[PDB]
Amino acid sequence: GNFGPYGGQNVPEILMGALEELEAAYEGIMKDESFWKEYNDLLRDYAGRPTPLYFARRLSEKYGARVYLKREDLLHTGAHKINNAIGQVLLAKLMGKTRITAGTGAGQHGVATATAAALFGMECVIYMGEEDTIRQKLNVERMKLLGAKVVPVKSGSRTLKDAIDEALRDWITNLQTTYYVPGSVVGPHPYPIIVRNFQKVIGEETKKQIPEKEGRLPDYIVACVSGGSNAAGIFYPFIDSGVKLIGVEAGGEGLETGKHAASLLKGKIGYLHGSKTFVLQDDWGQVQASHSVSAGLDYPGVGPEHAYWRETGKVLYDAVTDEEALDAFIELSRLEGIIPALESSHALAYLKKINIKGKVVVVNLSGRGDKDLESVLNHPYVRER
Amino acid sequence: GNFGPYGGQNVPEILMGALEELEAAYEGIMKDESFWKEYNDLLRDYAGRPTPLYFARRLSEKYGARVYLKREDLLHTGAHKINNAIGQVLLAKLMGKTRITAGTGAGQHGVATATAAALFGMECVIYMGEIRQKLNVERMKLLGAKVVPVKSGSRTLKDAIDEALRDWITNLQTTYYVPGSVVGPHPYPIIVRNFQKVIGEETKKQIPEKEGRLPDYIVACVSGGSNAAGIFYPFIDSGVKLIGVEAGGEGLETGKHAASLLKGKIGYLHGSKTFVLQDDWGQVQASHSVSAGLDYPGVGPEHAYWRETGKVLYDAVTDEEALDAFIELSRLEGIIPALESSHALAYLKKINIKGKVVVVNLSGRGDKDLESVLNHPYVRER
Ligand SMILES: [K+]
Ligand SMILES: [K+]
Repeated sequence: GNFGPYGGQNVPEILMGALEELEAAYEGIMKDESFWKEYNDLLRDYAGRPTPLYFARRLSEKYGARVYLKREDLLHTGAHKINNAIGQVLLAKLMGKTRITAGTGAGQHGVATATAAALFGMECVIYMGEEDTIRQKLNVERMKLLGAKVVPVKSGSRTLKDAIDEALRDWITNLQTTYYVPGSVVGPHPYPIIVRNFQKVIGEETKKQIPEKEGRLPDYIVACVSGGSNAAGIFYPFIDSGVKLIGVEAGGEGLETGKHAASLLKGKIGYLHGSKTFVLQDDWGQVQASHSVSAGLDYPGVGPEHAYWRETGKVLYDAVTDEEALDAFIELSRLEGIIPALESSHALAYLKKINIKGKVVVVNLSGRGDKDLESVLNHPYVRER
Repeated sequence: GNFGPYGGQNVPEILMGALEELEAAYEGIMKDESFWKEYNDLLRDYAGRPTPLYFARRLSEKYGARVYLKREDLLHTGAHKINNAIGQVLLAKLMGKTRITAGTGAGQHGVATATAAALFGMECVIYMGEIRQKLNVERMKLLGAKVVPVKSGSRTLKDAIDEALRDWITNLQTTYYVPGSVVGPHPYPIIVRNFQKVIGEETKKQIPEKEGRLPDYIVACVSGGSNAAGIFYPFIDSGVKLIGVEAGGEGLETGKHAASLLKGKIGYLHGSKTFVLQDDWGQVQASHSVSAGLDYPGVGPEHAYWRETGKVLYDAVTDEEALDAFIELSRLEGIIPALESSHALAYLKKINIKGKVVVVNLSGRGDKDLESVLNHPYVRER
């Protein structure tokens, strides 16, 4: 469970039995034909896979390139999170667990988890941070409609990190009945491998679709990176393929302003939620609060596989600011009629940061941005626009 | 363009010119395979077609049936309306039009139209009636469409369509009018149905690979009738029990509903001879429904013909019953259905389906209806 020096199982000792039980159960389904049949049948009929590779003609003409969008926004619940939530709650039910817990910031992973819990008829308790938006109010009503319990997180600054903290305390105090569902590729082994292996269907589908459109592998593949599950899903089948893989972290107000979530670019090696990885820290090793106009990227850590990919040069990493992501949000809505998630808008914004004239670019559209409409229109950068 | 005695072009004389040029342009693409190739490529890559046919295991176990759901909620914009909007604006591009106009009530059809207009890079002007509406207005503005609030009449979907047709009449040189359903003057009912029949043609090729036989029932909600006619047309005279469900509102015998085929009378609405809710003096009556998508006093002429010749059966369910189906599918399957499609799901309690294979048309997702369902007095009590 080590990606070079990163990863590991840096957890309280009482969690070692659950991690070893999870690792053994996951190793059993690796060859189980029945599991992958029930899972892939749900990905097709319940989630909507395979998602199409859409040629954005008007976006391509603006940049003088051939830009393709991997349409993960067309999935059920409207984000890639549904791919990981279905497979993990299914694994939980197969392991005999009767309760599901998870943490969420705005409510996206909470909705995807509560959706899979209602599909499999399991108890679901979601710990959610505080934000005064119609988006979160809708997610609360979604999760309550799906039958899940929502516990407003009051610890810390009531962020996604604080919600994950409360969900982990729930897991430890309910280890007999509860399965913990992480939202990204951040966590103790084998969680980063489990989440990535559930998301790599994105990159596998992409590898089969792009030669039908261009007769060759793409020149670039761009995806937004916070924890890194959607980027790892599309990057993994293309590792060491020669395709330029670019992960875009949240630059916030600026990489030198102290208000961002670029764990790889500005973080230090540390421990967060079970994994040794790059975390935003001060000089004394204390985790720092992240910031981003995108709630999905507002996380101070990054998956250990991305820290390994960055070190070995297999994936290139950069960041874009809040304003650049807001501009890409409006740009795709006007040019293609697709309202992208503010998370994926960071990857779309990077189309301006690379010389793509005449290049074939695939952008991972990780979700739709209807949840972000009020945040975008009320932002002072857009209001002044 | 007559479905027996229904249909026609009952319009003012000024509209006859654009309707003849629109019919003429539509006959040209009837055999043009380059048109339908571009249309189907967009349906696949842009809208997300083909949509899956999902076996609802927990829902099937509740009634003893094998209930399947045609997942139109997984389309772009989250409703079947996108199938029609993409095809009409594609037709607008071939005709040389550069402006798109349409009418909408809560804004569901306005978003689908503004989405297709942005995809083709065209000007879009939407006429709309009075959080779901606020969000839809923000969508249409983010998509680049001009939203004109409707002030005439009761400011409903019917009044918005009137202003949109008024807009089309004034600018019939550069503007293509996009209807939302299979209601309107010829050739619009056939154009919309021919764009929506991809649903039934997909369902016809999917249910064999899942049951070996043809389905026993195919249920779908009906207002104007675009999503129902889309899934019904490839199954007409096939033996399958085709059932359309209209909006019963507060009750069929309450005067607060939208069941045009059940409680309406023959008449004219927006250019089509069909069944319209009206009083004993021929004046059109206002419709009511907990779902804004079904809040329309008319029905498509092809549905009036199907009901008369017995090729499709029609019924209606109450607001309270649609709210139960809304909560039921969310709790049982984790799929929040549209309050429109919830009328079809509620019909699973009104027929014997024990051992029968049923296909319900999930016309759209119901995240737009979350605030309306929870703040309703019937749901607030429970
Ligand atoms: K981060
Ligand atoms: K009606």
